[PDB]
Amino acid sequence: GDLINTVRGPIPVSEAGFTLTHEHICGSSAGFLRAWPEFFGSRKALVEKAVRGLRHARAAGVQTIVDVSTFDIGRDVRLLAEVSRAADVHIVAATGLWFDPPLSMRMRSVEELTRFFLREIRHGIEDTGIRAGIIKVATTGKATPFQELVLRAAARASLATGVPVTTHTSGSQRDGEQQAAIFESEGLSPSRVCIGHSDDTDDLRYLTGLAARGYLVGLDRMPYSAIGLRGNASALALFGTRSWQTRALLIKALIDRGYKDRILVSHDWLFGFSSYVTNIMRVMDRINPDGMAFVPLRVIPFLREKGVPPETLAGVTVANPARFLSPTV
Amino acid sequence: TGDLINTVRGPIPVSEAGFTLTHEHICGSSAGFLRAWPEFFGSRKALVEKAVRGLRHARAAGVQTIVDVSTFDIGRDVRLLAEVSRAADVHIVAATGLWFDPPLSMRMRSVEELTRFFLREIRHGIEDTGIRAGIIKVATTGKATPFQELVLRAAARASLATGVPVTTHTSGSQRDGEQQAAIFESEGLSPSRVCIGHSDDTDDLRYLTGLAARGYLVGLDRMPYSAIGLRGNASALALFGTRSWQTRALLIKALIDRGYKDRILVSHDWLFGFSSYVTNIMRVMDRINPDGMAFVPLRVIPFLREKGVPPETLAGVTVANPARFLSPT
Ligand SMILES: [Zn+2]
Ligand SMILES: [Zn+2]
Ligand SMILES: [Zn+2]
Ligand SMILES: [Zn+2]
Repeated sequence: GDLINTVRGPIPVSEAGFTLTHEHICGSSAGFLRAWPEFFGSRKALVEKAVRGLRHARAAGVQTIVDVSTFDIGRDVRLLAEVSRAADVHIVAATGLWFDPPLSMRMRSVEELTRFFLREIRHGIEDTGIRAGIIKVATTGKATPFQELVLRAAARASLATGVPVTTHTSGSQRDGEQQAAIFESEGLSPSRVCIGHSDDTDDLRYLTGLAARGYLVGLDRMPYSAIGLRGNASALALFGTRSWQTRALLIKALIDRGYKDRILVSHDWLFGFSSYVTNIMRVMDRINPDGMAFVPLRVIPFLREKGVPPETLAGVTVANPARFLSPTV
Repeated sequence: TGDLINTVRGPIPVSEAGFTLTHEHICGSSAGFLRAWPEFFGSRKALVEKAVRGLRHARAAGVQTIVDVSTFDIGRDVRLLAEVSRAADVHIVAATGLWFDPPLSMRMRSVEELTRFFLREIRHGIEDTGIRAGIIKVATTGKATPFQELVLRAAARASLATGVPVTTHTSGSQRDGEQQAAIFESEGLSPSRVCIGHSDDTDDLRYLTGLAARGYLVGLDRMPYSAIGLRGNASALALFGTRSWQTRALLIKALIDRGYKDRILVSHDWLFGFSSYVTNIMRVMDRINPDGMAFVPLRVIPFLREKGVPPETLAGVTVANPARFLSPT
């Protein structure tokens, strides 16, 4: 069977199992973790929290997370490897570019961005030999000309290697149509693309449209429920309405319409967050102490109460991630 | 009574500094970019080999020390600096602070948080290396942004606590030194601890003598950037400006012939690797200035001595002025 690159080497597809497709170990910035580890307290304390948070998720049944932290999110793959061993949970690193690219990237052409994505997928990240197994992009509304270059190079890298592509959208936007049109003009099939953060909006026909076209619907922000008055305006902006049941009911909504094979459910959670207000992580731990165990401990039983069969959720959590992470040339 | 400054190899006394270039770069990149994609420079080894050959060419021309004012967001690899320092046998001073390409993990911080980060790389060390920075680089492009004010204030407070000096980036034509000097003084920073850089990008001798009279060091640090009618490319004419190196060097004669030889610092603002601009800009630069950072001791100094400046006045500017500038209070 096919193999999938992890931060501990390649693993057979059958061993991925229960997989979260959009997660972060640390949401920071390029080189920030090395230069200022005291921002989190200490690098030792961040490894402790991440390892402890993953063993809690592993106890609930999670076996693999897809860390979609890219170069400009501060992806330190050695940190991803250290917590993958002490917790015994497969982690799949990513390549691509978020929406905080340093100008050493913003000045690059699409051909140059293609060679850098290919390097991290085929050669390895930095100097570790660890390769990524997924590509991450991002757009802010009407995508910038450079963001359009990024979307082009990611699809060209995906066509050469078969590695999938997952996107960042302000799900409360219609970046999906804009991202899909650029992907379709590059000849990439929608079965290798995930329009992430689709659970922010309540537009059902926008989700059904993506799935009917073959795209993977990433409902990957489940624990971000309505904040109420339990946080500042910064929290309410990034965490706010609606409730997590409203997000989880979008899984039930697509399943009832025959698109059970087009769903990927995750948390978009992290254990370190530097690209936002300070101590936002303590707010997120008040709202969700389960962390990456939220979906197995809370989302799965909530759907099961509403009459969703467990074989259907066993395909959304295991079958589709295995199908989507397998390099398809 | 016992003064010494931190280099990338460790503390050395001020007496052993000598001929010092006060604003140079080994590599102009972005944070974490060198180790993530070193093939952009052909190879990391080739970047070292070219850098070591360049500094030996400068020490053969009399250069004994340079200051690498590359910050975290300029791609400063303190280990790369330590390697080329021992290999070329040239003292190099590292730098903390922030340039005008900070990531989200930096733009989202407050004045105290940035003050602690600056104090970290000055007292504790940079990254996990134990190498301490001996200067602070701040940057405003025209009028200062609200974030750049917080940086300029965090540099003044960190300077007062450690006695370490501060150098700036200015769009010399817009006279950023006026607003920069006002905030440095509102934080209680003695003007003799600050150097307004890129002051030779303007002919405003009323603006230059004003800063020298107030007690600031004047950074005439872009000497080799002589604009040639090279036809292009448009990116080349935008980086080299419009004026000749004789015009830049004559600004040294004007400030000496004004009474402020104690207030001048001369440098190249040169580098051996450029990723934060267009591709192959480094080849165009080495084509124009083949002497690299030996341009000033080989061309500028003989030009000024031909214009009548005594060698004793020149020795104080290139040796005594930087030594006085780096010795902490
Ligand atoms: Zn996202
Ligand atoms: Zn995310
Ligand atoms: Zn500059
Ligand atoms: Zn510079």
